[PDB]
Amino acid sequence: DIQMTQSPSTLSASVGDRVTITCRASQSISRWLAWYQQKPGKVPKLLIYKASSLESGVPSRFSGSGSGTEFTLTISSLQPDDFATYYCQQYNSYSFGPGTKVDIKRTVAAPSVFIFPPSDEQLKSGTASVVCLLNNFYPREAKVQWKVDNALQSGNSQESVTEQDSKDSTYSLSSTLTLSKADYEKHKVYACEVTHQGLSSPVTKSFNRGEC
Amino acid sequence: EVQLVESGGGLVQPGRSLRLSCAASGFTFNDYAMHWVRQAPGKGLEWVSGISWDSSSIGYADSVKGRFTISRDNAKNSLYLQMNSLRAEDMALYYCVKGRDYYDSGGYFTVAFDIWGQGTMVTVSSASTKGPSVFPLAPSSKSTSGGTAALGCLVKDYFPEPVTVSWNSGALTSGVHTFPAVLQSSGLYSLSSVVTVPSSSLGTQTYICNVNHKPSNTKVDKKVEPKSC
Repeated sequence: DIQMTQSPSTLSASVGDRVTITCRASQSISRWLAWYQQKPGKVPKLLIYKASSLESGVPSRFSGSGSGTEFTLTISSLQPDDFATYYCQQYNSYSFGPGTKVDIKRTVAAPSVFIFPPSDEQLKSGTASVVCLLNNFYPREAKVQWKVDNALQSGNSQESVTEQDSKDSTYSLSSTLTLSKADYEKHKVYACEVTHQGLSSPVTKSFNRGEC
Repeated sequence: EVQLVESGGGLVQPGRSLRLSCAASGFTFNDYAMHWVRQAPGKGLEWVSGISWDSSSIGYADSVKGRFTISRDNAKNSLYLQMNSLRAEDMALYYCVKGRDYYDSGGYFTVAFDIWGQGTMVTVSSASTKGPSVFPLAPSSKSTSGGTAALGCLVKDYFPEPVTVSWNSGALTSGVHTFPAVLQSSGLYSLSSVVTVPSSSLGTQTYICNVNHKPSNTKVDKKVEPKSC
């Protein structure tokens, strides 16, 4: 049934640029494609339908053209209020395409890594969380790896990312490592190794059990 | 005005069932194909169902046939969705949507979903409501580190969302970043709110984090203070 996909997945742009987003649909969809703008915590808003026709009140700077298997959406002037995700949906079978999130382009800033041991309060409860914070950076792609002793490289973590900040437009990230109290005190160096393109070697923040 | 408001959402255990109501107003309900689109948290839109003006053509998202039934009642002017054998993949915000179905060439076509609803959350879990455990992430990492000293609060092992966190009874707002909650390996949620304060100043000031988890009637204020390293 129709499979619809989008390029780019993501986009950095700055206010003024004309950007273009693409929507490909594996079987002719003819004209029957539409486009939605969504900002997190708001409802989807129909921008174009019947491949070209804008709704009432959409600003003339959005447009659409396409023909049956390839469909495109252009903003001529990005204004600081079109940074959101855009989705396309086809109307033979109502499958939406994956989305395209646009973010505000900005200079690289390499994050500041801060690491936090288990509190002894948490440890009474019989478990241990080690938090590593990468604070304030751009671009969004920056990886984190965990090591506990020599190098036991650990696979069992959860990262979470804030939205692009409204003043500086960086992102921050967390990675919690969770061990029970028994494997925690059965190890000694604990390391958070950050890689981000604005760093020329990867930073390792580390700490040793007991002697904090 | 012309409004589509829905109801029926809430917590539910896996395997069990919900029926979802949407009641529209401010348009001649009769004439429009109505539909439901859900959106899973941090994922995108997924079209679930739709039904003709007089219920003669009905469709389902291929991942839902056999469990969801859509049905319309034009006299009451409401759409409903009966959901069954609810697994974890149905956890989402459901939206009630109205087709600008008015079109005709070979066929009479729903070209756009133009009026949308606000949502009802459907949360399928087997966890019980639990308030958090709040632990310090104590300021330092050097004592200071890379300047302005990170410091924060881990708000751990609660259900359901949301939980509010502010620093310093509402007046500390800058540098504060509160991360999206993450749902853990089996169960509950975990979240951190953190701050960079000027290292300088640590030893003078108090940092308190206020976390209120209303589904369990939990208000904890945990003063963060440094250990020594």
